[PDB]
Amino acid sequence: PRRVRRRV
Amino acid sequence: TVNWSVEDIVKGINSNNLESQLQATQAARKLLSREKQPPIDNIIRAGLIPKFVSFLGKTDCSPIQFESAWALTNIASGTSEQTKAVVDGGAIPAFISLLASPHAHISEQAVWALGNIAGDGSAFRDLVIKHGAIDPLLALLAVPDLSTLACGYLRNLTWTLSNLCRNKNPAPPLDAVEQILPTLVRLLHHNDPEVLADSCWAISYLTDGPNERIEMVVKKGVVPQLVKLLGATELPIVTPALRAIGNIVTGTDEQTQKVIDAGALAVFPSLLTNPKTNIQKEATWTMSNITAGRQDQIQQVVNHGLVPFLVGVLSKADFKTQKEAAWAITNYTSGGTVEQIVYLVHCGIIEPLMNLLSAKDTKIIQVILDAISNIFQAAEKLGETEKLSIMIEECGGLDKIEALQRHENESVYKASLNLIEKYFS
Repeated sequence: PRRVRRRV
Repeated sequence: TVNWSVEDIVKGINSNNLESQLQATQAARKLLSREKQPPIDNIIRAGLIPKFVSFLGKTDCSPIQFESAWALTNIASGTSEQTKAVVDGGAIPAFISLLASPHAHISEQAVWALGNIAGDGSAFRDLVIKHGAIDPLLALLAVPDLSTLACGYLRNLTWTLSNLCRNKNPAPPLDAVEQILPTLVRLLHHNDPEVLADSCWAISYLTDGPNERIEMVVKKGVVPQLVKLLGATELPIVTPALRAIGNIVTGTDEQTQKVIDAGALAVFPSLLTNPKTNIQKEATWTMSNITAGRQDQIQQVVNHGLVPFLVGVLSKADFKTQKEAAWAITNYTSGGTVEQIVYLVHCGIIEPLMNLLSAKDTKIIQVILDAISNIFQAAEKLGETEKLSIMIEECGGLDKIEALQRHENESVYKASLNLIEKYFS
């Protein structure tokens, strides 16, 4: 599993 | 710059007018920032990633550094293939250079972008490390008091550092972990709930490995702080704190002892009755790796009144929690004294044990049959096997044990018959 965050 | 077409963004970025490029890049950022289906693949297929990466180095136009950093961050938040496209465009060294930017909102975006890249997996994590990201990242946290840093800024740095601690096969380089750990310990004592949660996640990753990895964490003295965070009211803190404590007690008995010495057992009445299923499951899993230790450690579990709580979760809980409880009992009966095993029966372990032989799970049956044998073995050294046989019969356990002579799996039926011919015959 991957741990990424999009900035909205 | 709201709702441009991708084609309009391309003509702006190809204009070789720096200001036209800035406005097109901002337009792309806003496209990539929308909730519904950001057109990441369209942006990639338009060939814009190398242009964005080139814009990261335009130190005399800081707005286009920020807009392209934000745009690339959101591309890197997509699929593994979309993160790969960002890496393939040379973004890693460019983002690391941006960590030295005098503009806090720009270095923050670089921190975020590298966190996304590292968060893809161990290969990109180690590649980010090889490009030298750790020294500039840690330098941003070299202040006497973390409280003087901006809240969002500090949270992004903590999250990215935790991604550098994340993943196995392989685990992060030993020397990278040693380099990061002192800063992690400091974030683990900070008073912001989100920093604490991500710090605990990082510690939970670092303790998810062999005993040497666990030792690295334990010798920094973080266990007492982990135990304190175990008692926090915020579920996003308790969850990683409990996972870290659970990982540590998979190590040696001396490592497990540090958890006990720090007072962790006093939190487990709450954890083993916690309303969130996963907390109960992970607390019972942790207990099973403590009852697998030395008899003086089993005795600490007894002294803290935790056997009735194990009887409780065995009696009623989510089935996955009940299976961890079964393991905890077998480990307890395997290593415990006769006195300790007697106490277990006196607390009422037999009936909820028997009821779980009804379960459509072959290995929990194996686990329970093992525990019954271990309890009988202690009953023979007392000459009290008849009293136990009566107990097992009175609650319907004998009916279930004999039904399992009919069981498909091989050592379920062999073990169930050995029980009956040895104690019920």
